[PDB]
Amino acid sequence: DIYIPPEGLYFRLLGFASRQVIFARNSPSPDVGLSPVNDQATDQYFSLIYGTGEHAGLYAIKSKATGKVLFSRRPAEPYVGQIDGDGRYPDNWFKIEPGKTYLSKYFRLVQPSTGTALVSRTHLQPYFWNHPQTEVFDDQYFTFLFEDMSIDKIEYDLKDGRILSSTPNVLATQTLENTSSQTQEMSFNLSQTLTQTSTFAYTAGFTIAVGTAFKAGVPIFAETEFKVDISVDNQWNWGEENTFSKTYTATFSVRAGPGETVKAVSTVDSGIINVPFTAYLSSKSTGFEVTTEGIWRGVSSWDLRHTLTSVT
Amino acid sequence: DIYIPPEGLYFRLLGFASRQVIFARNSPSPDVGLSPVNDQATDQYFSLIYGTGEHAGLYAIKSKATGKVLFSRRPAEPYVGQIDGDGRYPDNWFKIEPGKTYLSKYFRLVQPSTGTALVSRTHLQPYFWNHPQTEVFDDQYFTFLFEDMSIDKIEYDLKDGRILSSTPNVLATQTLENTSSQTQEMSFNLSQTLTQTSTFAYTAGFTIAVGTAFKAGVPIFAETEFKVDISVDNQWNWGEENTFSKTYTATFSVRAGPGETVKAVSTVDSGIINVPFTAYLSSKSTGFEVTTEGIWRGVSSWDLRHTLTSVT
Amino acid sequence: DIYIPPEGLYFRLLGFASRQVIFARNSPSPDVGLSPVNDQATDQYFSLIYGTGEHAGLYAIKSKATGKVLFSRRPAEPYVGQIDGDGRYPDNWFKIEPGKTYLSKYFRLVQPSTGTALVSRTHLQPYFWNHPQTEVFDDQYFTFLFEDMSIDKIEYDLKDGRILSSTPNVLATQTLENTSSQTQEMSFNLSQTLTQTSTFAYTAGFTIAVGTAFKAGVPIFAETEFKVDISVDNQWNWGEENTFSKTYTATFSVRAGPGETVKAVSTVDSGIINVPFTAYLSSKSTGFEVTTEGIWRGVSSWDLRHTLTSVT
Amino acid sequence: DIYIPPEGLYFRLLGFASRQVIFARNSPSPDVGLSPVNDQATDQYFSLIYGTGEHAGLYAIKSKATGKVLFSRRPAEPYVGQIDGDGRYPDNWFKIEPGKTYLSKYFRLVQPSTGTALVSRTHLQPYFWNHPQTEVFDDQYFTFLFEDMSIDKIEYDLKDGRILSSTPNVLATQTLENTSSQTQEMSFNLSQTLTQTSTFAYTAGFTIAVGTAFKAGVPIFAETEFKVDISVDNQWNWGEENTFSKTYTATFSVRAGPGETVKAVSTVDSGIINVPFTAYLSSKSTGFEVTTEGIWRGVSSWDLRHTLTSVT
Amino acid sequence: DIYIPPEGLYFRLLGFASRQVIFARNSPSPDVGLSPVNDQATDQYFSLIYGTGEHAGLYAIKSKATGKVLFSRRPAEPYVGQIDGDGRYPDNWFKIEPGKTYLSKYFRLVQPSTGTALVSRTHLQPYFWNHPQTEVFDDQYFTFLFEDMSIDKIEYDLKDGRILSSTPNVLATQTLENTSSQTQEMSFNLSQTLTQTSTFAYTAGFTIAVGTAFKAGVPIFAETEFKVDISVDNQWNWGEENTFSKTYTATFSVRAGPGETVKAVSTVDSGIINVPFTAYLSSKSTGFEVTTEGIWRGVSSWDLRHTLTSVT
Amino acid sequence: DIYIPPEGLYFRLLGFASRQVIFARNSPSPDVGLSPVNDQATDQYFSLIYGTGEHAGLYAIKSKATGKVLFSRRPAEPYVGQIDGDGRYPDNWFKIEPGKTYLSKYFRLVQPSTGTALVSRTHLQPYFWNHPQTEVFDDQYFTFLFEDMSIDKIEYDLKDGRILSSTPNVLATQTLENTSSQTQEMSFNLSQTLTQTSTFAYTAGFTIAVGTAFKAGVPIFAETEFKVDISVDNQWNWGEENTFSKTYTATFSVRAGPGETVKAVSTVDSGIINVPFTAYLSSKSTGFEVTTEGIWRGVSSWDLRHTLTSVT
Ligand SMILES: OC[C@H]1O[C@@H](O[C@H]2[C@H](O)[C@@H](O)[C@@H](O)O[C@@H]2CO)[C@H](O)[C@@H](O)[C@H]1O
Ligand SMILES: OC[C@H]1O[C@@H](O[C@H]2[C@H](O)[C@@H](O)[C@@H](O)O[C@@H]2CO)[C@H](O)[C@@H](O)[C@H]1O
Ligand SMILES: OC[C@H]1O[C@@H](O[C@H]2[C@H](O)[C@@H](O)[C@@H](O)O[C@@H]2CO)[C@H](O)[C@@H](O)[C@H]1O
Ligand SMILES: OC[C@H]1O[C@@H](O[C@H]2[C@H](O)[C@@H](O)[C@@H](O)O[C@@H]2CO)[C@H](O)[C@@H](O)[C@H]1O
Ligand SMILES: OC[C@H]1O[C@@H](O[C@H]2[C@H](O)[C@@H](O)[C@@H](O)O[C@@H]2CO)[C@H](O)[C@@H](O)[C@H]1O
Ligand SMILES: OC[C@H]1O[C@@H](O[C@H]2[C@H](O)[C@@H](O)[C@@H](O)O[C@@H]2CO)[C@H](O)[C@@H](O)[C@H]1O
Repeated sequence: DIYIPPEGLYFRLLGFASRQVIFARNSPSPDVGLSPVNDQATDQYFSLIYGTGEHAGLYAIKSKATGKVLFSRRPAEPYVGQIDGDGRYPDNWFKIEPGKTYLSKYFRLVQPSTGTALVSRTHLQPYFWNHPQTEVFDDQYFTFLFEDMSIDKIEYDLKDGRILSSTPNVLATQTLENTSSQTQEMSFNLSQTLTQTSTFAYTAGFTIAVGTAFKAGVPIFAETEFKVDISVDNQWNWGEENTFSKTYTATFSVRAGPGETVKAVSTVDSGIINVPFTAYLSSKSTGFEVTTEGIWRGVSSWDLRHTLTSVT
Repeated sequence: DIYIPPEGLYFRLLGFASRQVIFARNSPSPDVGLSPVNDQATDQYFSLIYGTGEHAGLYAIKSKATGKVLFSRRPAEPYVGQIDGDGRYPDNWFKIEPGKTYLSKYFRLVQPSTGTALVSRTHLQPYFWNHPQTEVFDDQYFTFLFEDMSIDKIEYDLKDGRILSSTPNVLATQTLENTSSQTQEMSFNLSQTLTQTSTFAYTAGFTIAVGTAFKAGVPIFAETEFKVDISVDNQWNWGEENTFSKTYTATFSVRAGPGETVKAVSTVDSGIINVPFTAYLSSKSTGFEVTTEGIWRGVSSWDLRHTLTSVT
Repeated sequence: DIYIPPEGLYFRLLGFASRQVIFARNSPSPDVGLSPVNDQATDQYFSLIYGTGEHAGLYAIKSKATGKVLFSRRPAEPYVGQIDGDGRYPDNWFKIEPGKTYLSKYFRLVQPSTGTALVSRTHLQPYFWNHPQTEVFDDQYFTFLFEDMSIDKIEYDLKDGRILSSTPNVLATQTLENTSSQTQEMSFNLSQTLTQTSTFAYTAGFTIAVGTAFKAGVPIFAETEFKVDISVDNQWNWGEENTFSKTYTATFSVRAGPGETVKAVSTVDSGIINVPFTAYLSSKSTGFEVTTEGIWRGVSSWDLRHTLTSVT
Repeated sequence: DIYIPPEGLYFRLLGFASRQVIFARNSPSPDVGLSPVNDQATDQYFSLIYGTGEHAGLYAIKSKATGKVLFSRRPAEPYVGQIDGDGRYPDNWFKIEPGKTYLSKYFRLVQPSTGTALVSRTHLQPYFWNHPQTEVFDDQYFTFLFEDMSIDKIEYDLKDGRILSSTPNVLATQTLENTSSQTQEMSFNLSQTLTQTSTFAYTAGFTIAVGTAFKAGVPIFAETEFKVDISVDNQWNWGEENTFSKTYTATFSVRAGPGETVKAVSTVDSGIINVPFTAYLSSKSTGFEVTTEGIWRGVSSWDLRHTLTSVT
Repeated sequence: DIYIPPEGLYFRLLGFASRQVIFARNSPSPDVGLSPVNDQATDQYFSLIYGTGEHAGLYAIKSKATGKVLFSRRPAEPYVGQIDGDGRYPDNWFKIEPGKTYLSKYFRLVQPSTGTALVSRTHLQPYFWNHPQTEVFDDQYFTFLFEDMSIDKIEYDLKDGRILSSTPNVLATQTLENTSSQTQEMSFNLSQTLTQTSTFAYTAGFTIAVGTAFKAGVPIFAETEFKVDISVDNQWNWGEENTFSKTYTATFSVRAGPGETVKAVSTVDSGIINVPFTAYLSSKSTGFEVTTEGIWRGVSSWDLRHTLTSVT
Repeated sequence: DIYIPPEGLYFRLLGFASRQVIFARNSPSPDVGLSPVNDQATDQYFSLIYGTGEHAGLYAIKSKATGKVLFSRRPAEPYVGQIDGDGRYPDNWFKIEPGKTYLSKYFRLVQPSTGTALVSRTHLQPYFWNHPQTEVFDDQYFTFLFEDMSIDKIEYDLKDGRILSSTPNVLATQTLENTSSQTQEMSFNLSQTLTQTSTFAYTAGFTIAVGTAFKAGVPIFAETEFKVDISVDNQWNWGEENTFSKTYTATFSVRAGPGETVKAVSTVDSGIINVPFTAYLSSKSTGFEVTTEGIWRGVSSWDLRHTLTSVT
């Protein structure tokens, strides 16, 4: 079940085959066609108008540059183009038809009343065109390349945290020092660094572009509960594994007995952990809000422990 | 070691560079060339004929539409095309030469006796052509895009199941109720939902297209054994991680002692688990059978436990 | 360090050798001597008067029947007997000298100013007499046989309880019943009996006679704490091991899932346990109070547990 | 932070949009342009010259075939091409500007003093050209396709090994044999095979091409330490999960008691494990050295155990 | 609740005070009195006749030597003696009145209709006599010294066995031998001896004399069950702690791998254990049967274990 | 198997029945008889002369006061007495015949060639006499009351130590203190006292009198080994349970992290423990040496542990 944008949200239509994007302008001379992506060209941005009535479940595609709406039709030339009136004509309404396999993030834009499918290709002219819908070719598939969106907030569902694995890792055994009897002080220092892991995986909602850079706190098991470690300021990449460092730091002293040599074993539970979350985004142009649901996953550490003994 | 189809199995030849597929028809006028993929165009489907004798280890490429066989040759024009006789001529026999790195699912189709390599490109004409085999370019590489195949059956090798991790997850501690002494009944309810995981990973045999939708039971650890949970009816995607829900349900009652307050702790072992399997497929056009070996992998839960105590 | 009674507390003086008790009456004719024990003969009861001044650390022995006080002297006949005035004369003051080995609950009654030791024997006349203190014979040793004392109260020091051993004992595994699927009710019953143990061991204070019958609550480990089980009404014997029965009783039901056979494992921690205590006693004749400190020890059971599972 | 090659290291410049590579030759007639990749064409190889002085942080791009250096300029025709003098002119210096999202392994090659960006496209002529830098299109992005590099050595950092999970897997319980009493010999055999896993993941340094085939020892937990298993001779693929087999082999005998039936339980700890490492590479043409840092990850087994008991 | 013998069972009546035994003969001249114990003198043996009717709950004391029955009476001289007719006269019936404290294994023999108590003393004549029952002296107390009884059988209640403690004791770690690689044989020997413990404690039934020598099997925990170790042939002493030796013996071999040094750890669970039992006895003179219930207690060992590993 | 003294070791012969001791002097007038025990009267001390030749396995009883040797004979008056010549006559040789049950620490002194048994009684004259050996009475039994012996040394067999039980006892949980963040010092104090236990039980060798006071170190489990705690200076009593106190003392500090509240859990393993030993004694009069083997037993504590954590 593919994510279709609501009405206030802008996007590009990237063709599978052409690897190029639809434009709609007023001038210059060819008013619609294909172009290499330019993020700053308003030309290439479109939003949808949700059909109602008999058009419920269909969509018109409104140019942001121009305000006009796309059309696909067979007899009258040209077969595709732009036009006023927010879907006045039956030519402006489109069924979104998701593909399968390697086309499962792609979809057709079929206009049913004319039995016509939008076409995006570089091998043949015109590059942006249509085709009889019954004959399905790969160059009829499109994907959404959404407008740049800022990740305002990550809110974890900590109650539903989960430990998927757990093994003790001894950070520093050694740290054992002596002068048999009375004395008074033996001070101990702990500085050990573990490479932890972090992945923000899509689950539902808005499709954040893979690779998107952002910052956030990352989950942590305390002793009986999950919490957010706000200290960790690494740049994450949406949907990819990142690594970060966690340094464990402690100082503690001992000696006060008859005649003993102190040992200090500093130990941690490490293992895989995961936590659901919801991200909150907004359009950088507009302020328009969406959310994304996700599961966060990471190799982590918890329950720092220092154990003190004696020998003779 | 790449998977080469046996004789009854159909496929497209997608070019690395052209991102387009070979066709062979009788009419219209140019009888072989390149086209965007159309699953329903018989045109684009081919099977192999396994060379024997001096041609052992080589292959002819028979058009499904036409019945003719591909050829590559140097002096006589045109250099490539179609012809009768199931590899009558030495021009019809091809060595399949797998690439490396980003071309490791791709291969060349070299015809040795002419020292010639098949070419698939969009930058230069003719698009489908050949080239002297000693000069290796990226546009000589092809991959198999097999015909649509139905996944008839998944059969797990349960004896070889494996737990890769295990930690206790307490589903519901709380569930503790009281009225000090005699009474009679304290009933308890359990409804807790864990997000489980599922991945069907290729290992050997037929190369199922990544993303392929299907349904099956998914493995489970019982107490001393692996078994299949037939309840779970989610749509899987071959070679990708999917998530599903497992709800744990129980009702149990207690009180019958001197003077105690009952507690009920409902607990599960969760962790990663994996199980080999063999899938059985068949051509949707023909009925032709293959198998695929795979390892299934998943975050799961097992050994549901309820523990009852007392307090004063 | 032997227990010497305070001034309000009555006792008999049993001789090691004679196995007979001192009497002091007014009539009949021989006013002091030895007799077989008769609990009701006031004759045989004595209390001490604690020397002060130069007599500090010494004791006079006052007859309860008569009110007079014992004397031991050498030149004047008779060497032992009775007399008025609560230790008026130096002849009435005695050093209590504990024995060793088999005489460590026994002691001499030496009157230092005359250098004379009290004698209790059946082999030679007079049976109750004295002897030069420097020549030590076994028939100069005496022990206290205290008046009958009622055990009014046992107060345990529960904070200082201790588990000396712990092993799980499965009371009833079996208790597993089935009718594969839906149904609704599977009820389970638990009745299992463990032979527990109980010993009230002297530690300090008043020397309760070994074998003394009484009743009390007996300690128990709850989950995080020691408590007194008031239910257990067995007759104990001071300083001896007793056995008692503890029956564990529970009823609980289950079934509510897809298709499972329920198992129920009822289990306990058993092991040795011990708890300090103070007993409070009083004279049955008089009301005079003392205490005894002790450690209580017992094989016991704790943490009753019922664990419910499933099979197919 | 993208990996930029030092001066002795050769590469191709693959365009995002064109999916074609820059060439620079002396003859034939068009001396620079785009071509499909040919690994053996010196034509397509370039190294960088690190700007210094006012050009510090910028780079010239020297042709390996020709020795000349690339230029981008606006007024004078042609806008791009080749020229003598290792960056004599300001036209030869380039800022490398990494992309984001799907372009994060790609970068622009902007020549600042002319305000001009290099262009690689197939939709419009000339295919290799430039464009005003302020108007950013997708066809200005390039990635490095480095020269073939041999993996000479893998050196693990064994002290920093880590167990991320651990569960016991019983390989063979059964293996229990009998003839009640005296006899003498009961011999036992163990042959059990576990499918292990191996992944060499990039972390820092030189960007080894994903899929690169090589051989190496793979880490192992001994009892108190990580070590390299040199036995395992599988072909690995850089940055991808591979599987391999580990067979556990043992023979041991028993019987010598009063009257017992022997049992033998052969058991292993399995679980996920990971270990940092540094790889050492060198150019196949030149011998030029680089390194790559990585974390190795794998499902593994450790601590083989045989436990012998008795029955009657 | 003291053990009173049934009618076919013989005994001596030992006085607390006299430490001497009642006799009844025909000749010589004084026909009843006291004597030092002689096991072979029929003289000193008596059985009881259980009163019925109005004499229910009372007992006559029949001489084994003579067949006559004891009497106690006040007015007529002599006050005690012997007479024909198995309790014809009211003078022959006795209430058995258990003492307390140090007299709790002792009892009075009071003849109620005359209000008279039997007397056993050495300090005054006649030594065997009676006294007005209302005046209670210590020399009226008697205990049973039963006839010699053979212990024919011990039958344990194994289902009700119990582990009161359990800790692992490593018998022999060391036992580790090497010659790095191929070889073939490494044989291992185990001979380790633990001092075990054994106590047969009275619980109910016939009062076996403390110290009684006998032989029997002694309990043992197997793996899931208690069993009798028939091997152990030590002489036990009823009601006392005995020690015995248990030697653990095993031989096992190993080597068959790539390149490893074998270690062998031989280990046992030791701890306290106890088991109810019933003993079966019979008179050595007569064959007359009784039983005794008891709890057996012992420090023991169980679950012998050998664990084999590897090093490099 | 009773302990019979070697030739240099002195003793008294205490009669079971008489509870009196044999004397042999030169004057006054009756030269042998019975007397109440006087430790300082040389009169009452005897050693044995081990028969050889035909007298092997028999013993003469030499008076320490007099140097003469005991005799028992029938026809000639008096039947018992004293005489010169260290067993010149057959009248001076005695078989030691251990009793059973309550007489198992007692024995007869039978002189076989006259068929005569030594007699010790208070009920009949002469008190010290003999009797025809075939008629066995209780007043023919004797026990050894050895001369006062000093306990010079206890040497434990530490390698053969054993833990019979083990449970963790938390001494002080609480000890948790806070001031959220930076600060620097949180110091912790531990003072907790456990009542331990100690019993020196006879096993073999010289029969140390029960109750004998002495001092020694007492065993202790360290971490991997038994050792002697020389600190513990309580007075022990041979063959009886004693109690002593063990105080555990420690001081340790902590804080040095981001923002945590420290907790400190001080814990010990407690449980029963036992260790074989050999004691070395010597005569206080003479210096004559013996040994005693024994098992020492005690409730003890070991492995002191302090565990430090964190909270927010
Ligand atoms: O899916 C689009 C296909 O277009 C086909 O081209 C058409 C052309 O657009 C139209 O004008 C027509 O009259 O002739 C052609 C054939 O119907 C291509 O053949 C095909 O490759 C697809 O791109
Ligand atoms: O790998 C195929 C290469 O083809 C080359 O083009 C050839 C052309 O096909 C042929 O007719 C010849 O005579 O001239 C060209 C050069 O040999 C391309 O140059 C190359 O880019 C590859 O596509
Ligand atoms: O410890 C008492 C001892 O008494 C001794 O008897 C005395 C007797 O009492 C006294 O009158 C004296 O003059 O003669 C005896 C000897 O001194 C016993 O000899 C001794 O057995 C103890 O009982
Ligand atoms: O990023 C490169 C873009 O080039 C544009 O084409 C230019 C052309 O190269 C130049 O000669 C100019 O004078 O006219 C065109 C428009 O400025 C394309 O329009 C664009 O698609 C990009 O490829
Ligand atoms: O419990 C027996 C007591 O007997 C008392 O002696 C009696 C004696 O037997 C009787 O003949 C009587 O007439 O005179 C004595 C006093 O009543 C003892 O006095 C007492 O010691 C007990 O043994
Ligand atoms: O075991 C000793 C027994 O002695 C018996 O007394 C003897 C006495 O010693 C002796 O002189 C003899 O002639 O007459 C008595 C009977 O044989 C006692 O009868 C007995 O009680 C035991 O003490």
